[PDB]
Amino acid sequence: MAIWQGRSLKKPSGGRIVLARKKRKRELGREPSNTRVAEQDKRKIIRTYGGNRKVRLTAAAYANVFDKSGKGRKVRIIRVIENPANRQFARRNIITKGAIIETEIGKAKVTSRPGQDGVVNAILLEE
Amino acid sequence: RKGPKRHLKRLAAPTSWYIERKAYKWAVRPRPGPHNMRTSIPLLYIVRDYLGYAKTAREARKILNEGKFLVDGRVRKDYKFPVGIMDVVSIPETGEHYRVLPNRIGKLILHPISEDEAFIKPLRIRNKRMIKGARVQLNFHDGTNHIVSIAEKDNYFTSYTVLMKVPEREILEVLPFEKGAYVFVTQGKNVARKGRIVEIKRFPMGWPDVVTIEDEEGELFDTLKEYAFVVGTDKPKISLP
Amino acid sequence: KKYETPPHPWIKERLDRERVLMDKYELKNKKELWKHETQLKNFRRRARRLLAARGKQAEIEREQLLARLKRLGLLPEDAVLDDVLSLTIEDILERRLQTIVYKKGLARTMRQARQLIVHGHIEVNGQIIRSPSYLVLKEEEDTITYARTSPFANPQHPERMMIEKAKQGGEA
RNA sequence: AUUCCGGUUGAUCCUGCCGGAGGCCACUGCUAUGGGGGUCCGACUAAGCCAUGCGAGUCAAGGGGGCGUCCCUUCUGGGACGCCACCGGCGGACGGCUCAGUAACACGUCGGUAACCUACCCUCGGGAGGGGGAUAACCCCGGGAAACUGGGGCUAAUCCCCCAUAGGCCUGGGGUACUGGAAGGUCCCCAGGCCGAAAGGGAGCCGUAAGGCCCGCCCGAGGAUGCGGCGGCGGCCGAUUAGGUAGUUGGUGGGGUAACGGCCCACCAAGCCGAAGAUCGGUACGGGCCGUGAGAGCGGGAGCCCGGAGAUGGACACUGAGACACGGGUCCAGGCCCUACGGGGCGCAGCAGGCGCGAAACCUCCGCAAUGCGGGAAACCGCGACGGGGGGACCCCCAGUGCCGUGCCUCUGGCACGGCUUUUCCGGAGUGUAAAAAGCUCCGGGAAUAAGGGCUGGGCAAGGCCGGUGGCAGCCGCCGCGGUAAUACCGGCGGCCCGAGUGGUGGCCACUAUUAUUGGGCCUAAAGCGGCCGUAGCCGGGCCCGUAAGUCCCUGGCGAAAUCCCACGGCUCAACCGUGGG
RNA sequence: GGUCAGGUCGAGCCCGGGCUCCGUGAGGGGGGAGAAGUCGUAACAAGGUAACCGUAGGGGAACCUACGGCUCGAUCACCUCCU
Repeated sequence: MAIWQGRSLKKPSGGRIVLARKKRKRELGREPSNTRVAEQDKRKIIRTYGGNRKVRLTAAAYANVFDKSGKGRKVRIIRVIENPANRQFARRNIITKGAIIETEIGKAKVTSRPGQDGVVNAILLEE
Repeated sequence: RKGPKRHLKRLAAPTSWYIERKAYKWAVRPRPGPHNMRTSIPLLYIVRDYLGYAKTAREARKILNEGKFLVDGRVRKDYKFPVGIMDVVSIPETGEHYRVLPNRIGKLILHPISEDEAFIKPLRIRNKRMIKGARVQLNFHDGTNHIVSIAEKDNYFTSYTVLMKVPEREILEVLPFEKGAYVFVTQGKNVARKGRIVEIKRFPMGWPDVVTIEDEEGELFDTLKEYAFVVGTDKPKISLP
Repeated sequence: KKYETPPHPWIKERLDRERVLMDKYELKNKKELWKHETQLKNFRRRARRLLAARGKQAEIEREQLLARLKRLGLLPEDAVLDDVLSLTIEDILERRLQTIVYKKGLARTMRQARQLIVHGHIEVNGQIIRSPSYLVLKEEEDTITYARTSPFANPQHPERMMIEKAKQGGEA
């Protein structure tokens, strides 16, 4: 999925740390899923290993878009313009915690992780 | 190990339960509960060994189930259970009451005190923190908890004496520790002693916090605030080696 | 182990020692002597160590060692750690079962009790001791009688005659 | 508990190697280990693979039945046990085994996650209202030699779900109150969004049903327990390995995880590391301890306890607080076995036992009884985990193999002969079995009745002769010994040692100041660099002054149990184990 | 559960290079042993040629000569020490 950990790469001296053992399930990471811009939200309910239930997004449509006292709305988004983590993601319409978008009525800046939070919230820009 | 140990070994059984450690190869491991496994005294050891009322674990399990002990006001039935330190263990069927106390030796002793004191259990609370409805709740290292206040500053930070009425699980008669109050010392290497606190002053920052005390003899000891346990103005009596 | 075998084991000087004591204390093996030598040696090692160190080692321990020597009878009444150092490996041969039953004179010689003790006729405390290497306290001297007896349940047995001929006591 | 001897020579002194004498640990020969107690046994082999038995289940008091039987009754009818399949719940990640790899934040100790989760369990608070629904069993039926598999009508539960009651989580803004060493976690209001709690119980007892004792579920908080994570210090050898590095060092944003993190990713920079030994090759589970030694030191990681690692080799996910899972699955590699040849099944470096290997190591035993544990109200079930016996030159300890008279020899003794008691051994009794065994021990009958092996020139002067043979055959650890009156050969006899052992080989430690810190040297014994220079490093006159880092003192946190000493006690005794002290 | 597009985890097989160890091959070099064979007489006295040494060339071999050093050097080796 994504084999970790991950303390068995190279030593900072140009050396090789070998720690002979095979991974644990708890320690191992998953493959990324991508949160897509859509008219709807596509959601599924999973339970992560630890015994905590986490809401998965896989497509998204909200940005819940906060004022200066933080009064939200239910409003729909359109295309991601400006994605400052990777500029490639703006194009393919993938939300991030640093994302900046277009929303119907103003621009805003995403401030939420859509992976595990299960909701994407955002606070209006003046831009 | 990838899982809670369900078996304890006899050679892994300490000297603080004052047990023969070459007896078999398997020692009674309590199921997780109030207290640590090596800092507890098993219900098996108390019926079987201590009093001779069992000569097999089947005798002692049957005896506990029918009833010969209640711990903290409530029923027990299997011999697996970690009995804490500063607890109240009861024989209703003999009318004996004991305190679970350290020696200078650091072995758990049941120290007899009168029927009267069985009612009392002194708590010195483990932390104090908010829960919902803006009420603070009381905690312990044997998990013994109470809820409901109005929040605020209240009796102390965390160094309390409470009188606890054990069938009711109620708190009564709250009381601070002072610089003229009593502490019994129940962790560290200075255990079994009971005296009058000289002052509660400490090293003001970092992880170490000293508290100091004098006694009846008047020896000067220093122990952590966590290993200071406030009896009250004396509620239980001292432990003897 | 209770076997002591010295750095040079077929030296002239050791060998002479050994040969002479064999009905002077009773041997039938060297080992029996080696047990006694090991008990004394350990006691003198410990006594030496405590005396070497300052007073800051805890005196309780020196008190417990000295106590044991009062009962056993090596330091009979003495109470001195230096006094332990001076001890011979000839003061622990004299506290043998075979040389303390012959002392009282219940055993004709030390040699005699090599079938009394087997056959179970010499009791100390409440019990038949079977061991020549058993070491006897001053307490333990006050109860030396007999049990499970057959030659002392029959005076009419000639065994009774060989052991007691006008009553041969002391040690030789 | 601190020891030396032979051997360089014609003799001598120094230097120096070798050999031997001591402790310990394998293995090997003879004999023996009677008897009894405790430890132990593929432990330096192929971390080779297996026939066959076995290590994993359990609740009918959750649950409506099918079958046998019981109480009944001999009906209606309700009460039980066994056996049987399906969902529930819990164990199966543990317990047990091994230590290949790994020289590292593996492990130990102190720190520390306010970055993170934690069900069963335990505590305190509160909740379980209503609606919806199934599939085995039963009934019927097809195939495969098998493994194994089925299609359907009916149907129970703590069955499986939804909604509400809320809670949880995210995010923006205001503010207080709890906890802290601080950072700042926990409180509350508000807006917008999502997810959207829960389940009950038979014959009894308590309550009205729920509920509770009992078993389990939900939410909030805590505890305990397990997992992951970070730091200080300690953490092998070869320099015929000296320069190493491209997620590589950092910054910034982000993903993903239970979660910190170049863990992963995009971008941006060119840093990071090294002679106080980097990097590379090689070897090795680490620790408590243990072996040895007066110590200093050396040597070691084995039973056993602690933590990690593995389970034919490798890769892979799911269910669960917890597995990427030691007797589970998927798949690839190798190999095995069954086969209507279509197609199946596995993993004793788990336990008995087998076979291969080699210098070497066990009964296809007995029991679930006791110990621990899971489930069960309990009764009780499950357990080659476990308790024990069997066998075993595996170690240790204890004890017996006589004693007296006694003529006469070697009188710390021996033998003849006489007398006596008498371990085994027989019959009987307890033990104990938790039903065997281990048979000892005790009582009655009752015998001096299990003792061997090595050495004898010097080292061990501890122990001496004959005959044969004659530098031969042989002996030998070393120095040697035999070329014809041989203490040394071989046989015999005698004596000396030690004793259920003795002796041999291999290894390790002492002896060895032959590793020098204690405690070694360099004219000639082995050893001064052809000489200087000055770097790193090491080392610094007198006087004062600041700091108190080094350095000394005191208190307090702590360095698990076991191993070790001392003391006392128990087992005839002791080894040993308990307990206390150190 | 079907089939397929895109992405990740990802053995097994194959190919080439690097590193490290083991077995082994005509033939060839020296070493430790052997008893007897063969040549010379070098070294040890000054061994009848005092010896060593660094360097260079040559010799069947022990070796020899040249140069400079050295005496751990022969000798009553007598400017001198030594006599």
